[PDB]
Amino acid sequence: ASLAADTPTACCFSYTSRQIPQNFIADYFETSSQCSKPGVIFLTKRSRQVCADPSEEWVQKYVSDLELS
Amino acid sequence: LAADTPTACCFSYTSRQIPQNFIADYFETSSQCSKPGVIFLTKRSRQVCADPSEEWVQKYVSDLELS
Amino acid sequence: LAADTPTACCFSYTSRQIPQNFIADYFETSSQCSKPGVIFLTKRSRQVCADPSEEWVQKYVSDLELS
Amino acid sequence: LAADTPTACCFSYTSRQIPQNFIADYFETSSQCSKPGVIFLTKRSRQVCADPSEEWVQKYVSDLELS
Amino acid sequence: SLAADTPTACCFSYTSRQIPQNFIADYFETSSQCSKPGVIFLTKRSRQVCADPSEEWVQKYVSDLELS
Ligand SMILES: O=C(O)[C@@H]1O[C@@H](O)[C@H](OS(=O)(=O)O)[C@@H](O)[C@@H]1O[C@H]1O[C@H](COS(=O)(=O)O)[C@@H](O)[C@H](O)[C@H]1NS(=O)(=O)O
Ligand SMILES: OC[C@H]1O[C@@H](O)[C@H](O)[C@@H](O)[C@@H]1O
Ligand SMILES: OC[C@H]1O[C@@H](O)[C@H](O)[C@@H](O)[C@@H]1O
Ligand SMILES: OC[C@H]1O[C@@H](O)[C@H](O)[C@@H](O)[C@@H]1O
Ligand SMILES: OC[C@H]1O[C@@H](O)[C@H](O)[C@@H](O)[C@@H]1O
Ligand SMILES: OC[C@H]1O[C@@H](O)[C@H](O)[C@@H](O)[C@@H]1O
Ligand SMILES: OC[C@H]1O[C@@H](O)[C@H](O)[C@@H](O)[C@@H]1O
Ligand SMILES: OC[C@H]1O[C@@H](O)[C@H](O)[C@@H](O)[C@@H]1O
Ligand SMILES: OC[C@H]1O[C@@H](O)[C@H](O)[C@@H](O)[C@@H]1O
Ligand SMILES: OC[C@H]1O[C@@H](O)[C@H](O)[C@@H](O)[C@@H]1O
Ligand SMILES: OC[C@H]1O[C@H](O)[C@H](O)[C@@H](O)[C@@H]1O
Ligand SMILES: [Cl-]
Ligand SMILES: [Cl-]
Repeated sequence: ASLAADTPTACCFSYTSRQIPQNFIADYFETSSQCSKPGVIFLTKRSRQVCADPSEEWVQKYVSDLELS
Repeated sequence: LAADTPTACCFSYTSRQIPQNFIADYFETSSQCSKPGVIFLTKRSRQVCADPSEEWVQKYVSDLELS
Repeated sequence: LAADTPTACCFSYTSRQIPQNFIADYFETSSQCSKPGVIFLTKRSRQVCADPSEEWVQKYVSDLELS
Repeated sequence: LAADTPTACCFSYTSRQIPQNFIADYFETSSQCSKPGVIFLTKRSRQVCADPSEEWVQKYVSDLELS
Repeated sequence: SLAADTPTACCFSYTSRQIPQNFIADYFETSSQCSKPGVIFLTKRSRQVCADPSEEWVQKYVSDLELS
C-alpha cells in the first residue's frame, strides 16, 4: 500500500509557461485538494518535478496517455 | 536552481515529542502555504511536519541554527 | 528541499556553445523569471545560462532527458 | 566577481519575521529582477527571501553592516 | 548560489603568450554582455589572467580542467 503520515504535501504555486515535450514525461501526480491552488506535477525522465496548470489542455492529454497505457 | 517545482506544505503536524537525537535538519514551510509548518529531517531521511506554534519545535529549530 | 528561497533567473546567455563533454546537468529556469533560460551545469561545476532558442541548447537538454 | 551565471531573484517573501541570531549574512537582489528582494543567509547556509520594505529586514541589514 | 548587484568580470585585453599549464588552478568564462568574449584563468598563485577563447591552447586548458 501507500503510507501517508505527517509528511509535507506537494503543492503548486507556479506553473510552467512552456509545454513540456511528452517524450520527456515519465509520470504524473496531482497535488492534494488541500493545496490552495490546483496543479499537476509531471515527473520528467531526468526525475524532475514540474508544476503544470490542469486547466491547460496540453497537460490533460498528457495525463490521458499516461493513464490509458 | 530547480524551477516550477512543487512546494512542500504541511497539512498535518505530529502531536508527539520527537527525540531530538533523531533530528538531522530542519526546514520551515513556505509562506505561500495555507498554514505554517516546520519540516524536520531525521537521520533516516524521513520528513516530518511539525507545528511551529508548539514549543518543542522552536527549541529544536533554535538549537539547529545556533550550532 | 527549501521554502521562501530565491529563484534562479537568466538575464544573459552564453555567446559560445559549450562542448557537450563538459555538460553534467541542466536546469530550465522558472516561468516567473522575466526571460527564458536554460542553466547548464558543467563538470567543473560552472553554471552557464543558455538561450533556449538556440538549437544546440535544445539538443543538449533532449540528450540529458533521454539517458 | 561574476560571469553569465544565473541571478538570484525573489518572487515570494517570508511572511513572519526570522529570529535575528539565526542570520549569518545578507545580500540584496539584482535590479534586473522583476521584484526587489533581500536574501538573508542563516547560520545553516539556508537562503531566505525577505521584503525590503518590511521594518525588521532593514534593521537586520543595518546591524550586519555596522559590524 | 547566484549573483547579485556587482561588477561583472570582463576582458579587454588577452594574453599573447601561453601560460604554463601546471600554473593553472581554475578557469572562468566572462559574461557575454562584455564587449569581447574572454576566459579568465586562475593560477595557483591566485592570479587572474584573461585569454582568447578562440586560441588553440586556451580551449585545451579549459578542456583538461573540465574533464577532471
Ligand atoms: O559527433 C556527432 O555526430 C554528435 O552529434 C552531433 O550532432 C553533435 O554536434 S552538435 O549538435 O552540433 O554540436 C556532436 O557534438 C556529437 O558528438 C557527440 O558525441 C557524444 C554522443 O552524442 S549524443 O547525441 O549521441 O548522445 C556526446 O558526448 C555528445 O553528444 C557529443 N560530444 S562531442 O564530442 O563534444 O561533439
Ligand atoms: O518561492 C520559490 C518559488 O520558486 C519557483 O521556482 C517555483 O516555481 C515556486 O513554486 C516557488 O514558490
Ligand atoms: O519515533 C519513535 C519514538 O517515539 C517517541 O515518542 C518515544 O519516546 C521513543 O522511545 C521512540 O523511539
Ligand atoms: O518545445 C518546447 C521547448 O521548450 C523549451 O523551453 C525547451 O528548452 C525545449 O527543449 C522544448 O522543445
Ligand atoms: O543581525 C545581527 C547579526 O550580527 C552579527 O555580527 C552576528 O554574528 C549575528 O549573530 C547577528 O544576527
Ligand atoms: O587545481 C589544480 C588543477 O591542476 C590542473 O592541472 C588539473 O587539470 C586540474 O584537475 C586541477 O584541479
Ligand atoms: O579576437 C577574437 C575576438 O574578437 C572580438 O572582438 C570579437 O568580439 C570575437 O567574436 C572574437 O572571437
Ligand atoms: O588577431 C589574431 C589572432 O586572433 C585570434 O582570435 C586567433 O585565435 C589567433 O589565432 C590569431 O593569432
Ligand atoms: O601545450 C599544449 C599545446 O597544444 C597545441 O595544440 C597548441 O597548438 C599549443 O599552442 C599548445 O602549447
Ligand atoms: O578542445 C577544444 C575542442 O573541444 C572539443 O570537445 C570540441 O570539438 C570543440 O569544443 C573544440 O574543438
Ligand atoms: O520559454 C520559457 C518562457 O517563459 C518565460 O516566462 C518567458 O516570459 C517566455 O517568453 C518564455 O517563452
Ligand atoms: Cl496551500
Ligand atoms: Cl525576473
